[PDB]
Amino acid sequence: TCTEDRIQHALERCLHLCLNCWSLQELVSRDPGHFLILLEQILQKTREVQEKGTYDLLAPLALLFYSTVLCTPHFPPDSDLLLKAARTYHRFLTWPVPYCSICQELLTFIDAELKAPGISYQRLVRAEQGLSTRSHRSSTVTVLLLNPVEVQAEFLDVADKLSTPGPSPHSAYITLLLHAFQATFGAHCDLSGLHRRLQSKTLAELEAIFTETAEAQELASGIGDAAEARQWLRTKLQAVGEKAGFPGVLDTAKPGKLRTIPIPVARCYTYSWNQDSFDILQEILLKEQELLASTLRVVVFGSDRISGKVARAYSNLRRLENNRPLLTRFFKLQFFYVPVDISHYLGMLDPWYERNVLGLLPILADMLLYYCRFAARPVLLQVYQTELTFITGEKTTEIFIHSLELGHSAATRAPLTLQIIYSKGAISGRSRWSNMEKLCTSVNLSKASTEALTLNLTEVVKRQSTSQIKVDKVQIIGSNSCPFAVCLDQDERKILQSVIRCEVSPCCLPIMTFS
Amino acid sequence: LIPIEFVLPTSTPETALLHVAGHGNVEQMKAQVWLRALETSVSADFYHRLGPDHFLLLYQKKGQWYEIYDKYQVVQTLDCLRYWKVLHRSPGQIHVVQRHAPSEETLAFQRQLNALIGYDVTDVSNVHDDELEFTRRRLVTPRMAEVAGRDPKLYAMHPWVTSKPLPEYLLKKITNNCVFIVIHRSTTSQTIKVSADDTPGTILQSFFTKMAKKKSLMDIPESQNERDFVLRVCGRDEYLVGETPIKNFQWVRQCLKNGEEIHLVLDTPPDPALDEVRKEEWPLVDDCTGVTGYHEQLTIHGKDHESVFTVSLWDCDRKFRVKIRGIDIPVLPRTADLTVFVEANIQYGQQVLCQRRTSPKPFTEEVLWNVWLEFSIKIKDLPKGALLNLQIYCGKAKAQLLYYVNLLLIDHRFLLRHGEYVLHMWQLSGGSFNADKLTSATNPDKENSMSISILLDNYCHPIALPKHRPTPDPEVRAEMPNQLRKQLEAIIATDPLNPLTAEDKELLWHFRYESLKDPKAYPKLFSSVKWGQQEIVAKTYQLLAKREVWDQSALDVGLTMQLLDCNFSDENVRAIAVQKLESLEDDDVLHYLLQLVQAVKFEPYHDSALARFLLKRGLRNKRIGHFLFWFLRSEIAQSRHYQQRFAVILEAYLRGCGTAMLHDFTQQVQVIDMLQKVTIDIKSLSSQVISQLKQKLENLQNLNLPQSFRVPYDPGLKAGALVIEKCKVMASKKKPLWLEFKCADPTALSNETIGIIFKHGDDLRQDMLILQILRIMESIWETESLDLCLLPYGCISTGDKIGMIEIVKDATTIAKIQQSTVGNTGAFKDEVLSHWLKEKCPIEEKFQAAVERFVYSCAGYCVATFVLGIGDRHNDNIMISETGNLFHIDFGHILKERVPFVLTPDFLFVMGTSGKKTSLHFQKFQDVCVKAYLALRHHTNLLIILFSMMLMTGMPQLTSKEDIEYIRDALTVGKSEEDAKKYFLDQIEVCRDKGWTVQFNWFLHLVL
Repeated sequence: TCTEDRIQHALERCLHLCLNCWSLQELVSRDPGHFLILLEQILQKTREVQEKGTYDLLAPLALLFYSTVLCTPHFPPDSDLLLKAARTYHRFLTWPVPYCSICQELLTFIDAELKAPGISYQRLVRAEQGLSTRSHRSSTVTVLLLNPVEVQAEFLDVADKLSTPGPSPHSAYITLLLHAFQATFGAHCDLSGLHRRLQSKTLAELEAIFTETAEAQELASGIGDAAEARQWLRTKLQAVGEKAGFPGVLDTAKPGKLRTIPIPVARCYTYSWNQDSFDILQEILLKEQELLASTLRVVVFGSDRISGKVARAYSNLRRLENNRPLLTRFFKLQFFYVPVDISHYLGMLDPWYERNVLGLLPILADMLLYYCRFAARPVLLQVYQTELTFITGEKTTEIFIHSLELGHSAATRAPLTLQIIYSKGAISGRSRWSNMEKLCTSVNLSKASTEALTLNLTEVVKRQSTSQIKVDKVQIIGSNSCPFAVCLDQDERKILQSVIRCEVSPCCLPIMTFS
Repeated sequence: LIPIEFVLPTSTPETALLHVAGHGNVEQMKAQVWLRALETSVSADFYHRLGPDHFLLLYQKKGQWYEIYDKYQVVQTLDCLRYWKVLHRSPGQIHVVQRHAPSEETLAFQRQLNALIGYDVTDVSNVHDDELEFTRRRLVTPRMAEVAGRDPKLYAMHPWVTSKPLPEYLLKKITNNCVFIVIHRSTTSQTIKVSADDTPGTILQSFFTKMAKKKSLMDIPESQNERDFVLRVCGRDEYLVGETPIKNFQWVRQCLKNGEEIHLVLDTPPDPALDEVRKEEWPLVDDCTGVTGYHEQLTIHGKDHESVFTVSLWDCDRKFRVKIRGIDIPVLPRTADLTVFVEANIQYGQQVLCQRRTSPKPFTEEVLWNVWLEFSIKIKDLPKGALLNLQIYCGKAKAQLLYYVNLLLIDHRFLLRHGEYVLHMWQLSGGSFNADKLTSATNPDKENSMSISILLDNYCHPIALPKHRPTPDPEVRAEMPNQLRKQLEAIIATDPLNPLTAEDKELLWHFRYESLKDPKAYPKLFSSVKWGQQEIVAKTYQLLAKREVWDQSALDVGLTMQLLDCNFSDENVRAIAVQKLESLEDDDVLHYLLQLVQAVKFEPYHDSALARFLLKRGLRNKRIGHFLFWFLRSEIAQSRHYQQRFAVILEAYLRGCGTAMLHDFTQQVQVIDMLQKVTIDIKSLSSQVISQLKQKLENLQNLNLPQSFRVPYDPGLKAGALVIEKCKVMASKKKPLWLEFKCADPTALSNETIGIIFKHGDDLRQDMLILQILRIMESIWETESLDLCLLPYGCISTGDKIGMIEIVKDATTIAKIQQSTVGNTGAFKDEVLSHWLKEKCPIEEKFQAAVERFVYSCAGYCVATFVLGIGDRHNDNIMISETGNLFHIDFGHILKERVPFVLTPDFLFVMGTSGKKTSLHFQKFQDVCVKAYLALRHHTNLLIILFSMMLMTGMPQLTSKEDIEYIRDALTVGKSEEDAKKYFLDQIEVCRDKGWTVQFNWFLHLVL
């Protein structure tokens, strides 16, 4: 019909662009009945891929399914959509990594959702709101590391809106109960009566009721047989409702009307990032002692120069912590880059990120939260290490990712007989060392499997010839304690001087991506 | 789950009872056992110091200790479980025993074996899997099985018998069915007359009964009887024993042929205790090791993703896909502006299933593509022995092939390959196909060779190729139209090299049950199978499973040697071809031994039915092992493409021969090494050479030069001390050594020396192949009672570019005879050879016998060389004996005016035809030639499948079908006998027309 063809058009227009997903997730949400039709079409398209072999269109579909199946207001008992989905995704076990590793984790989610309805939405909401129980307690907190100046005022307004405390524990627990009950009893329940009776109850009894509901759901998810798990959950919830004193609200022979329950806004905190180091986080961690595995969603709103020093701060918070666990003590960090280099690279790999993140309550709020919520696979950046031995015997290990000069130009930004030894290498793991010294003025390390830096050489030897080459590893030694500066990814503040020896060699808190 | 009780090493012996997942892997079971022992053990420190990789799992199966070697096999398929279920055992016991370092004696024996082989079998530097160690472990079972079941006395004495009927030219020499035998003991000799059907036991018994009165003379201890002695050829080691008529020993026959007395000495039997075998080192490896199971067990359908451990290959419906990352060589081979590209091909045998290639790029020292090549073939249709064939083509600014490498696509464990690979490519130095181009081994030189980096996909679970279930087949039918039957019969009757059109393939595969009734159609019925489709393979196995006619058919070596060629890469065709060779006598496995050794190069996997067949037949006769050793060692030292497989096979053989057979091999590899260092030094640097050699040779007797060794090309002859007054250096470019030993056996009847020519800087494998084919052709001629008096001398290649050659006594080259009178100008008198022969033979009867021998020999050598197509030879490569025999030498090379074979006017003058006149002798020569040619034509398929091999495993340079069609043209395939006779007579007249026209041109070419 018209609605079906509209949905199909949106689907075919999101799988070709940044707000073509949000528009799907805004057309479906109107009628509780639109969530099944969309799923059918997705399954159809998925089967087509299985027949064809289009390796490039699998990872986006597996993300739309996960995304829709987790908001579906209710599944009628007659519907066998989940079984068809499991049969469709069972045949990807014969595909190559990582597709088989996205399909196993989708099949697990499709069994958790087959047995215990609403479990995957109560887990998410629970965590994000920090309203868990005393048996399986968790939490997630979102920190919006945004630079007041470099970033636009629109993103400041979005961050301010996301920082306003939206829900209360009372309202959050009411929404969770409403969605747990609807997911199970479909139309056969009265959500208006349930809401009216739940409003007057006290916080403690609501918490106890939710703790029993969540424990029953978790136990039901453990049942071996699928068929009996739903009936057992229905009986347990019926007894819970009888105990809570609204038995005339469920099992109503008269049928009601389905209602769409959206995901409540998560907890967010906005902090002024004028620096580049990730020390800010440990300062924050003081009010976490009073605001308390768990997880922290650090949204590093990002510019170009920032990117460089952001990777440098990432550097510390990577190794520093790995060696001095302070934040990792409690939380598993996850950093999110908002384009407002890292961009380019993370796009060339995973299109969904480029198409969505790169193309960027207000629409920007929805799309932001949606990205942060569903993107769960990392991409490791390619960094290079440097050892800077100084005249007095000081050795400093730096970690650059963009560029690194050394020479007259390094002082200019702030000619020598610089020994140069370099070692190129082939794809077959065979190296070809070379020890050729050239007297020159400026040497710029330029970021050209792995990646091979490039060695710049400015041989202007004048009385009164600048060459660039590839390099897999480099060693630039000075001429008998002769001073020379050392740039760092086009640094304009931190440029050391009087260095003697600099060797550059190819080198949880991930940089999360969708795929 | 399955209950198993593991007996741990720590003491009283502690035991752990566990439940094992049926579909788990051996590594999973090991991990579970280790985890349980970490807790159950009273002292976990002993288990904390070490790990699961320091212990072996051993179980006793009927008094023998087997081991679980494969750390991935499916627990369900372990043969121990089947054994226990048959015996109703539960829980089974698996001992855990810690690994120990090899003792010193083990290392010494391993070093001795490595020295004998000439290659270190224990090296793991050029490998990307464990196929060769796994083959070493698996080959233990056949060796023990054959060693256990060997008769000690018949092994120790190795009689050389045959069952073929006596040729007619030998029944004339046997008068009244009686043979005269001369029996020597000590200083006494007696001539006895025995029946031709008497076994050696009856001969002895009769002797003793005759001489019982006079035993004192013969010096036979009264207390000893006919059971304490054996007969032995005087001078050689050729004991005549066993239950067989005297007329079936190849010695007696040979002596009759040559009109020589049979001289036998009474001797004591060799003690079989000299052939004791060292105790086996390793425990036996479970039999069901390379077994995967059926499709129903492996399939992922009707299961839960949490219960999936393996994925069947036939469940993958995607198109194969390989990533080419790049190529890289340290230094460019040629300097120019060139473009290069990579070509990938799937391949089965010689068939190119699919093909993809990349775009050209400039030929720098490192080229990077990172390109996914997709093949039309689906992953489920891959057959067992496929081979991704990666090739590098160079174009200027056509394309010329530079490097090639092969990678199997299903390992020896029935698993699909995956992950990154860096393979070192060979180089096309020097045609369309060669055996060297099928090897799956990589280039040993890892520092100066080109390398291709590829990447095959990775999967969550191992992907295994199921095993075809032997299920009853539906197919009934009825008679065929008498037109289609005639067409099919016409297709079947063609020669082996006739190509098949698509219509022929479709017809053969449609009526594939009528073709199965005729054995001769098997080599063509299996060439019409589309090996690129799984359904037609499972329909071919259901057809091979009904193999009654093939089993009941008589043995034809020309048909069974056609299923072992490079065209068939399936293990079930080859398997039956070997099942059909397993009934060949020991006298006929020696004729085809070299071909069967060369046919191992076509086997896609190291462990094969043919390798086990050679191993077993080697460990059973003491004369098929002397020659298997020297063929394998000749192939190892030279062929870097297949040295690791031959090394493994030779190691497997050498661990079961005995101590005597290892002493001999050592005492011969020493002589050889010492004489190769002598040769080298001589060359490196007149009277000079003379004295230099004399010195070196006289001082080698102050080193450890063995004083008695078996001649490598005549295992029955023992040579002793050098006669350094008869050695010299032959006058030739490569300066061969003319050694002359003397017999080490004091029973010999004469003082004749043993002449040996030692050659260096030349490859003799082609000579060996040609001489073997000549022996085969002489057996074929013997079948029809023809005696062409060929003289295939003994030649053998010992190592890299070195070799040993027999010396024929009283023989000379025709070139020397011509130069004895003409000089060195290039003229050729026509009566020189006749005068020389007449001078050598003064008596008229001897002269006539010599002339008849000449005639016959020339007829046979002309026919043989014409058929082989190497009859265009220089006059310097043909020798003649003083008895009139004639033979060729130096075949190592021949493999605008042309001749079919050498019939210069001197031969014709010896015969009697001075010009175009005809004489009785030239008529006899024509008749003999015609008869021999027709007899050879009778075995066209055999000679056409032996030539093709001679060419694909022989000359190193590649070859094309145009090179092979010569044999078809020479045998006149498809023509009546009259046409062949006319054709050969025309060839004879062609040689009778040119005279000295090609000889002169060889003389000019050599002088210039």
